[PDB]
Amino acid sequence: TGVTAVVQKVVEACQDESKRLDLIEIARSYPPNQLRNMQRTFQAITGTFLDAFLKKHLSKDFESLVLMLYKPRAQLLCELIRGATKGAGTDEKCLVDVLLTIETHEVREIRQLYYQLYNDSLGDVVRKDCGDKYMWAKLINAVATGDRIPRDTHELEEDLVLVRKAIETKGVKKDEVSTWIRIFATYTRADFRQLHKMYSAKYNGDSLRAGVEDEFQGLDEYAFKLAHDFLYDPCCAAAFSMNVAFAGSGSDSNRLNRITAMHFRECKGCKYYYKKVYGQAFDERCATELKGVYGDAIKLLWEPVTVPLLSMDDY
Ligand SMILES: [Mg+2]
Repeated sequence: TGVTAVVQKVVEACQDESKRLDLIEIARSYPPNQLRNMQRTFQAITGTFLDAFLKKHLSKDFESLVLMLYKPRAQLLCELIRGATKGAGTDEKCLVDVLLTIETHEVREIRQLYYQLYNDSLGDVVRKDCGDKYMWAKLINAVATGDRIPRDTHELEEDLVLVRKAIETKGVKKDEVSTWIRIFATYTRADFRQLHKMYSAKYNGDSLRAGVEDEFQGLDEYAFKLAHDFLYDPCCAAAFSMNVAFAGSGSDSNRLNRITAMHFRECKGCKYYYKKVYGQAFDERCATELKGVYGDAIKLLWEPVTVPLLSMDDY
């Protein structure tokens, strides 16, 4: 039903703790543009801005999640890139998570919106935020400014030999930087999946992904694994990033929030791939790592929607 009912449901969800997950049900039930229109009309209807309302009632982690959900992906990605320098350091992890998981069809609208919102170029902003020293920064710069274009069996055969050589040498040699960056930053999904298969066919079952582990450590290693998994299959990349956010003693809520908010609408296989890859059900890991409404929110967002979306305009 219509905007009135949705705004009332939002208000009742903040005022009654048993209704908190209604905020998530709303995120999962309407197209992002309609949720954006709702949030943009919420202050005009109620007298109070949405975030102000949410902060009175919700935990920081849960309100932070909700505030990423009521907008299209392009808007969310621009705000996350901008916010990566809200401190006076750079959130490198956030920039890597974002720049490496943008589909080709989305790139132009995002670059345009970024300039439109903040009147700087996204490429310039990324280059300024990250420099060009580290492999992860070289990789995201090449993605931020570049394009992914098709190739023939011929170039893939040559690159196979080059990437095997890079994998085989200790350290990232001078002449190898070009190899890593060209493949991971400029291949299409189709060609990347072909190269992946050709590699294991040529090298007795060895994998490209295992090679990344050989060559890189720390954030380099995460960034190259993330680009690999995204190019191979986005639900793989989503499962991998969520598994990393859970790693160690506690968990990274800000990363759990953005990975979930950036990807939950596109990636229906995440929980399934998670279980396949890690051997533990996503919800079971969630149950150990997270508690209360915030935990249930993350599990619920990642649950594949199986019915058609509502329309707020259908009134
Ligand atoms: Mg090497």
